[PDB]
Amino acid sequence: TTPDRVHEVLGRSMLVDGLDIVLDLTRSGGSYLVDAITGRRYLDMFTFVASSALGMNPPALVDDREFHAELMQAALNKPSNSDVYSVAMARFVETFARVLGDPALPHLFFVEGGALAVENALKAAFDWKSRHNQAHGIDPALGTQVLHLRGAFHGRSGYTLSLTNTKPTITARFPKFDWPRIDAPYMRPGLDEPAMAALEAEALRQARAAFETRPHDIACFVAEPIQGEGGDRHFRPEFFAAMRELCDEFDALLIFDEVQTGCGLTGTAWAYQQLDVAPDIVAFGKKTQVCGVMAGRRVDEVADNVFAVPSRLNSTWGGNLTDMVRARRILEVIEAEGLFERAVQHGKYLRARLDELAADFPAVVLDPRGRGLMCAFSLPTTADRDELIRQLWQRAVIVLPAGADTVRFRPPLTVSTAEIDAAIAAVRSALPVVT
Amino acid sequence: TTPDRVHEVLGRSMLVDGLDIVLDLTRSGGSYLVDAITGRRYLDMFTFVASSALGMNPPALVDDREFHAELMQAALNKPSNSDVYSVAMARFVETFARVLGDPALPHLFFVEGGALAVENALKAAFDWKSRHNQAHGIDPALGTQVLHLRGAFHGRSGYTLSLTNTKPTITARFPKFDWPRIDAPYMRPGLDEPAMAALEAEALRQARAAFETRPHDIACFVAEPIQGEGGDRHFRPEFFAAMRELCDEFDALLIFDEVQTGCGLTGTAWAYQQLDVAPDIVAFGKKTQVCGVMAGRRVDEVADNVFAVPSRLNSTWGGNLTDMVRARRILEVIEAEGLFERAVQHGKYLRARLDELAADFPAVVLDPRGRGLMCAFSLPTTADRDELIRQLWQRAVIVLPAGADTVRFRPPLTVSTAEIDAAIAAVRSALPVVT
Ligand SMILES: *Cc1c(COP(=O)(O)O)cnc(C)c1O
Ligand SMILES: *Cc1c(COP(=O)(O)O)cnc(C)c1O
Repeated sequence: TTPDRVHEVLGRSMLVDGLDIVLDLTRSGGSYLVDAITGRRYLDMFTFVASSALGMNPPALVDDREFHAELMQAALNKPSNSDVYSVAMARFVETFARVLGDPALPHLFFVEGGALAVENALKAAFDWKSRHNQAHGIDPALGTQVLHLRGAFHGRSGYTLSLTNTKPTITARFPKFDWPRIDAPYMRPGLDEPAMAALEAEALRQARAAFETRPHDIACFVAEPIQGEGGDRHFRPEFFAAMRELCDEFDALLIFDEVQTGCGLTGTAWAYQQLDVAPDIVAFGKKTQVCGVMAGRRVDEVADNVFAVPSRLNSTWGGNLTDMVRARRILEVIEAEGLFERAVQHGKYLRARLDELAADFPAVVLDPRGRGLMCAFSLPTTADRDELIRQLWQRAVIVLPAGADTVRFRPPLTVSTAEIDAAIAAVRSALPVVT
Repeated sequence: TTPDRVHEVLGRSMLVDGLDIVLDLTRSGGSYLVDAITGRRYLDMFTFVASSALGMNPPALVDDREFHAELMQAALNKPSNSDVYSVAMARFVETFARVLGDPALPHLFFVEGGALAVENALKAAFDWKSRHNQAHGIDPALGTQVLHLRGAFHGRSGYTLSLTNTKPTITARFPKFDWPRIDAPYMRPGLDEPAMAALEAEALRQARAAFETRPHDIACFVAEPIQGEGGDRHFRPEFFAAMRELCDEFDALLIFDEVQTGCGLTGTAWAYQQLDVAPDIVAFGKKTQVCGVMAGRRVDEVADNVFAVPSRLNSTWGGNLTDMVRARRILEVIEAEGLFERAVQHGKYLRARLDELAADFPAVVLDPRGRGLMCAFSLPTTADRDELIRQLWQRAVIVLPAGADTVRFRPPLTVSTAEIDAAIAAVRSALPVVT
């Protein structure tokens, strides 16, 4: 079948609501997607929903003939890594630990899919709480609830549907656990230190109330360090530091969902490293290709936890071996080329341009914000936001919406300042048209 | 790192409870795994937990230089197939529909992981029931329960943990929905037609009672056509035909979990094709590499079902593109070489040898059984079963346990009769030692 027949062929079997283009797998590269139908190049600030660290066909991978052989060996088959170990697997695991590891979180577990990474973090917590309860004369049937935020997105699986609360479309008509949900005290424009502190105190009150009215039954608090799908909502470190203390007071684990923030986007391996809060468990995915959890801190206080006892966590494959081999090469590039530091510097650049945009269009470009390359701004109404996205598409720039009124930038870690300038130039061209 | 250091490297980060070997990715082939440490060849009746249709490094894939180029193009990157379409993707989808498709089940949806394939089938059903309820003046809050079997294994995710009930280790201390569970009327040795009919009638009574006491609230019945992890338990077609009628009487969907039975193992594309029962939805995975659902029949009666309305089902990647390209080549081999028919004929061979074994060891080899290459027998006690597996391992034959006392065979579709003879020869050698 031919590029111009792709949408037709797929439309016989599936709902085809994606992009108008057909991806050219060979000619795409770096910060550009190529439409196989026209040959038009599209500037990529979307990166497969932030799941591509280096963009398409990175030179370091494409030109590495030794790596080609290793990738081909992995790609021909699909072993169950749960049961059957390989050198390819071990090299990925040791490089993951070296580049992204945290000495407090030594337990690694891999799985296909970001929602399942979050679920395995939850399962670790439910088990830990029940066993901790038991060891202290509390009923082991207690420890089954998850404290979480309004505006959270943690995935579309059985447990994470009880947590995710962004668009009603995602969760409607699906059975859910009644788990406690608190307000998200995110930073907003024109709130001073004491105004922020008061917003945080209210969420903290709600959190405490949940712990006190469901005694011994809350296993964990889970959060995104920056809420992505909910609208690039950033939180002060003070808020998470307070939650860290409150979790310890009630013997509950703190879990960060770094599926979107992780692997260098904010300028450090993990966003939590910049907030100075130590989680007990971190769920990761997207840019890591293989998904999973890192666990430690208080997890180790329960000797028969899910990382110590066989068959408590599992899947058939234990992650995709091809993804492991690709991720390990990507991690080596990140380490070798200092890409976390590049994210810091280019992230400062992108943010400075967004501040400039806000200065030039004060009633239109609202709340420019970001940490590293994870940047966004908002529009007055959702109609303006939707129109801006259409205008950018017409100009061959791909960006994603978030929430009711946000436009988010998700460039690759390898983005150049000229590429950022081109994205900003397109936004400047489009804005007078939307107003 | 070196083959002899693999277990050491992994043991720093993970629980290492898998096989003693290190898989040689290059030298393994067909029905043999090669240990990279010793060079010892292992006869493979395990196939990555039945997830390998052709075994390792099939010649048709390894020798196909055009396919190498296509696989490499897919393997270098990992697009979000949910949003971004490719020729590689469309070719997989059209070949999937051609080789495994059912004209009554035209809606296809793909995802990474077998538990999530089952979950998306459940989500389709919950949505369908709620919308069907609504369209008939019933409260749309109703339609949230799943009728299922004792001994079922449907995965380890948030919804499937409420269904799976084999070993307590899998489900203990994890929150669950209270969903109705009925006895499984599987075939057992020394039960005649009327004895079987009476067992089935009792499960059918329990099913009816569930529908009557939870009115409008059961969205679906889900079953494995042959229960795998629970012990290779086979059901008469009569039982599923009765369940099909009862589902229609109470406006509930029938879903088969073919993750283990599917893609030719029983001798047809799907096990349900041999039971003459039409499901509304089928979940697939393992051998298909990419997982997902096929849906149709009554699903289409609700016009705004989950396959017709954007954003009701989703994941970031929409399945792994590398898996799609590999699966499409595997499907082409199956079709070209008549592998379903080969499974029928070699399955008859394997079963005949197991009958012979039962004749020679009547108090030890119990209940030889199978459909196609999906075959098993049981031992008197779990200690005998565990010992037989150890004895086979010592003889370089890999098989899997199931349930309390079952040994299961999961050979590749390409297994030869000489390879089956070698497996049977090892069982014959080991048996006197276990007795
Ligand atoms: C991407 C996303 C997930 C879900 O990951 P999938 O691979 O789509 O299931 C979970 N949490 C966050 C914060 C996400 O961005
Ligand atoms: C393999 C299995 C699953 C779970 O699939 P995973 O990929 O391990 O999540 C679901 N149902 C059945 C019948 C299975 O055999």
